[PDB]
Amino acid sequence: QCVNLTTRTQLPPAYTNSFTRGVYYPDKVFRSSVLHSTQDLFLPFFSNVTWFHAIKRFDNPVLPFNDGVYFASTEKSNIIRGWIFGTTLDSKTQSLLIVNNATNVVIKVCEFQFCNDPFLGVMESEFRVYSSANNCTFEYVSQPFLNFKNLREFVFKNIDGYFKIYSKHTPINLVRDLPQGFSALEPLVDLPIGINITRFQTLLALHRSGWTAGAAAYYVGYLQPRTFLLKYNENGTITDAVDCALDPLSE
Amino acid sequence: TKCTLKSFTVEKGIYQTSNFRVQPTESIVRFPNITNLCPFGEVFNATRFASVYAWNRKRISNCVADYSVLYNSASFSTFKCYGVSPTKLNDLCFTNVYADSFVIRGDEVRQIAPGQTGKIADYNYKLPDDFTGCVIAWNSNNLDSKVGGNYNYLYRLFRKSNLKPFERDISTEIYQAGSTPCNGVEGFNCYFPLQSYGFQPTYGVGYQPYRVVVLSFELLHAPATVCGPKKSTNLVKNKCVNFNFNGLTGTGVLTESNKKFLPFQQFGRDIDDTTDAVRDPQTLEILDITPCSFGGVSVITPGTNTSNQVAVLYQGVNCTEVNVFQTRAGCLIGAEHVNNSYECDIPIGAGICASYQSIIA
Amino acid sequence: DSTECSNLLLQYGSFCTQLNRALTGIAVEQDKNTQEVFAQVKQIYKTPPIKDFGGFNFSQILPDPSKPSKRSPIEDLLFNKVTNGLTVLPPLLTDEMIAQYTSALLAGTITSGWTFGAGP
Amino acid sequence: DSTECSNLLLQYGSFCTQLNRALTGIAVEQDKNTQEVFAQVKQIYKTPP
Amino acid sequence: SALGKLQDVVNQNAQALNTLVKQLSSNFGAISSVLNDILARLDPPEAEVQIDRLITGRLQSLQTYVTQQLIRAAEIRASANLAATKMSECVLGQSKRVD
Amino acid sequence: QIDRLITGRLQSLQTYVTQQLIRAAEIRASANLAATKMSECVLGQSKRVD
Ligand SMILES: *[C@@H]1O[C@H](CO)[C@@H](O[C@@H]2O[C@H](CO)[C@@H](O)[C@H](O)[C@H]2NC(C)=O)[C@H](O)[C@H]1NC(C)=O
Ligand SMILES: *[C@@H]1O[C@H](CO)[C@@H](O[C@@H]2O[C@H](CO)[C@@H](O)[C@H](O)[C@H]2NC(C)=O)[C@H](O)[C@H]1NC(C)=O
Ligand SMILES: *[C@@H]1O[C@H](CO)[C@@H](O)[C@H](O)[C@H]1NC(C)=O
Ligand SMILES: *[C@@H]1O[C@H](CO)[C@@H](O)[C@H](O)[C@H]1NC(C)=O
Ligand SMILES: *[C@@H]1O[C@H](CO)[C@@H](O)[C@H](O)[C@H]1NC(C)=O
Ligand SMILES: *[C@@H]1O[C@H](CO)[C@@H](O)[C@H](O)[C@H]1NC(C)=O
Ligand SMILES: *[C@@H]1O[C@H](CO)[C@@H](O)[C@H](O)[C@H]1NC(C)=O
Ligand SMILES: *[C@@H]1O[C@H](CO)[C@@H](O)[C@H](O)[C@H]1NC(C)=O
Ligand SMILES: *[C@@H]1O[C@H](CO)[C@@H](O)[C@H](O)[C@H]1NC(C)=O
Repeated sequence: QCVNLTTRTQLPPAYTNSFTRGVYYPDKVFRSSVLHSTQDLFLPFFSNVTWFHAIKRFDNPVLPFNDGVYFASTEKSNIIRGWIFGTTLDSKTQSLLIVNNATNVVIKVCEFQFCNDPFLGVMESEFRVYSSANNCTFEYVSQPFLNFKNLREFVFKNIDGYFKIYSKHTPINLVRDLPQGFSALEPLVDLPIGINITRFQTLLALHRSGWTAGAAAYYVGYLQPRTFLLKYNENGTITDAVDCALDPLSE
Repeated sequence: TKCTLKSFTVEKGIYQTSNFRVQPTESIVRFPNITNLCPFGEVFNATRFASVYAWNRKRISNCVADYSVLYNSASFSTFKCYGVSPTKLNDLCFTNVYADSFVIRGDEVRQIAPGQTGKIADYNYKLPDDFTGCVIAWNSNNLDSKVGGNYNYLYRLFRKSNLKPFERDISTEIYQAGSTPCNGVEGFNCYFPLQSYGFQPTYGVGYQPYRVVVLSFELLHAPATVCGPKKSTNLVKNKCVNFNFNGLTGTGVLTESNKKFLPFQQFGRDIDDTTDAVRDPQTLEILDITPCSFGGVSVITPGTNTSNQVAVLYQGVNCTEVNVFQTRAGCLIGAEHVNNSYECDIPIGAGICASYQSIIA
Repeated sequence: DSTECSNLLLQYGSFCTQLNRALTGIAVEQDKNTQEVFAQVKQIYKTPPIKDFGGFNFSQILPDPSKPSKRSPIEDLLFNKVTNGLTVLPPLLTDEMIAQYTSALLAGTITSGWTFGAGP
Repeated sequence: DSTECSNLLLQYGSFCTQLNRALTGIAVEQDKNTQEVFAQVKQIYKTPP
Repeated sequence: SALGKLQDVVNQNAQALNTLVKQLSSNFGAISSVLNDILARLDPPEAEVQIDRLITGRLQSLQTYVTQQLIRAAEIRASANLAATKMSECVLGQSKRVD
Repeated sequence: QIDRLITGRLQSLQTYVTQQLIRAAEIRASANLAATKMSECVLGQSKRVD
């Protein structure tokens, strides 16, 4: 079942500063009180990240995946529930679905027929995100990942047929923009998908009383191949990082 | 020392002659806990099987496939593997497993093979010549035969052309054997291609129903996730063993560690990116990897003109891991430690010197 | 620990022997350097118990009896301010003996002038 | 300027960093040598007219 | 920066040792930097070639380390000879040599 | 082909750097001698013969 949303208000996308966000652990290796230089797909410091709103604004477009995706979420009341991954987003090719419903998180790699406007609805009794599921190659059910009160950082990577999902939960009290600080993203789950992904789309949840969009805001950043100098403390968490290509001082 | 110096007379001094290697004693191969086994219960122990024309294909992914349970069973009459050996199935890993299940006659089991010819191969189920997998068949007269006759199993008897490998034909169109059009009615030269089997429990062994499961193993560029169950050797600590933890291998002494890892971290590295800490996959505990006590072997001797007594210094080796005395330089064997202080004759190190008076340090 | 690698490595001859011999030469050279610099006296001199030197104070350079290492305050400060087949051989002379050699040199140059360097 | 050559060269490790470090050490050593030999006075003396 | 001269020697020796360890993680054109992976993933005719590539790369690294250590040893020996000269002439006697 | 050229050029560059280090050591010794002559012959009168 699909429903066209025709009550949106047209608005240009916003842009903002990445500051020192988007850092994640490159590997599953503990390091103590040491500085490690690594070459990987990292998000550039102080970069231009695209800002999307949900307020009548309901921003669910399809964006190019490129080499990786940094997803930042200033979230309250859990509007954002999942993501859409693929190349053509139809039954011709194979697509990846990430959903967090009221009980658990479901990850599926199948040939899905996506709606033009996919969404959920809130008791949660409205699921309108797909119309078909034909050929499945991978299914995985896991534990649930989840003023704006919550900040959710995610990193999605497609390297050698591995899908890396990195995530971090942060307690913030900032009203509008991204807070300035350091928070290294822990690796959450590696998925054996082995599929091509070039486009993605956020999945939101409707509020029904037509429909109402809950207050949420999210940010999209793009990963570029670069070198970071990571600092590991005595307890083994990354507390600070240096972008080697940002300015001559950090170089 | 004479061998190393290429001389039969050795001048007084200390000569580094060899190296002392602690030899590894055991092999410790710890991989993760054996969980999430593959659904072989729903294929082999199914209450009903499909017909050979409409053979069931089940995709097996994201689990651990234990092939020794199937191989060591005595319930299977045929376990013929083509393109791979059964012994290494429990070790190798594959991206996906295709389990094709059907029922055929006793005499038709031979036709489920690459390069064969028959009704089943040409018209019902065709295997490729370059097939990697195993064909498992067993007698099912107890379940699939009834006294009245079990006509729930169908097979294709006629088709215009032979089937392609891994093709399913479920068409029920009237076969045209003659020039005349069938017109949808079964008359002369026009026969229905699907014919029922008539399994009965009083049949011969060549006509009794046999359940056949064919496993197809393919490797694709996607990450292979159907792996065999890697066995785990019990953990041994405080000894120089060869460790293999989740594919990270090496040689070392595994001792208890006070390092508190974060839950996502598995291995530990120092400044020089060498693994000195590790997390055991079976039990989530942290182990320090101390390198085995390799050291230099030096021979301390006076002149051969004076005496043939020698002492051995193991550099940087504790005396419990090899007239035995412990020095900061290493373990000295063959020299009697004295409390008196003299001038240095043969330098040992860390303030220790050796002399001949027996050999004293 | 790879036996095949060692078998292939034996084809290259005595490269390993040359590297080990060069490192051994460097290691004995360091001890020889320390011996040449610090061990220039064969008598261990000590200062008198009463530090009456005509008004000259040497407390900052003489060994401190309170410290277990028997180092001078300046030497203690200097020591505080300095912060796969690999082995580190210990030096032949320990830090205590090097401090003792410096103490002997200081005692000789304070109590005997330059006479101790040229004779009794 | 070949990027493929640099990608293959990165497989060999930090040889280039070592060689650059050694050359940098020699280059600063030459300036240190000149500084040690000629700059032994901090006052620029001048002869009388 | 009073004690920079000793700290430079300590840093150079430690950095050279660190570089020598980090050269082990380089494959030197082979498929992997681990001998076990090559021995387990390839047959002996090609594993011999890959192991040979690792052997020549590591041997070149070790020769480079030993050569630079020898040069530094020569420099330290010269400095120690100078220090022994200062010990003999400045401490054990009064020197008329200017500066 | 690039592997052969890289190993040859790397060996050449390592040889050049080693020769430069040895020559730099020789020049450093000569410069230390020159500084000693500057201190003892120019800034004072030396009793050392020759
Ligand atoms: C919501 O709008 C989309 C956008 O037009 C509709 O998608 C079209 O569906 C028709 C159906 O035959 C196709 O011919 C068009 O090519 C589609 N266009 C795109 C851009 O996808 C969608 O069908 C609408 N939803 C419903 C339920 O009608
Ligand atoms: C020699 O100098 C030392 C150190 O400068 C003098 O020791 C000081 O004595 C005063 C007087 O009690 C104390 O307040 C200082 O704390 C002492 N300094 C130290 C480092 O202990 C010493 O008195 C001087 N004279 C003699 C004869 O030793
Ligand atoms: C971000 O990009 C937009 C257009 O893509 C541009 O108008 C804006 O100035 C950019 N911001 C920065 C800080 O460069
Ligand atoms: C969430 O989705 C899973 C997968 O289909 C399902 O088992 C579960 O019942 C769903 N929960 C809700 C509340 O819809
Ligand atoms: C994919 O699905 C279509 C229709 O559902 C089917 O005809 C086709 O055979 C399937 N292909 C694979 C590889 O599963
Ligand atoms: C992935 O998809 C993009 C867009 O459809 C295509 O251009 C590219 O060739 C694909 N890559 C692979 C390896 O299939
Ligand atoms: C490590 O954590 C402990 C408590 O878990 C804390 O007291 C300590 O300050 C931390 N150390 C660092 C370097 O952050
Ligand atoms: C299937 O049935 C047999 C016979 O009872 C039993 O031994 C076996 O454990 C069952 N399961 C499998 C996976 O073979
Ligand atoms: C692994 O299984 C053993 C018992 O076989 C159990 O004691 C242990 O807690 C398990 N470990 C994990 C991480 O599941």
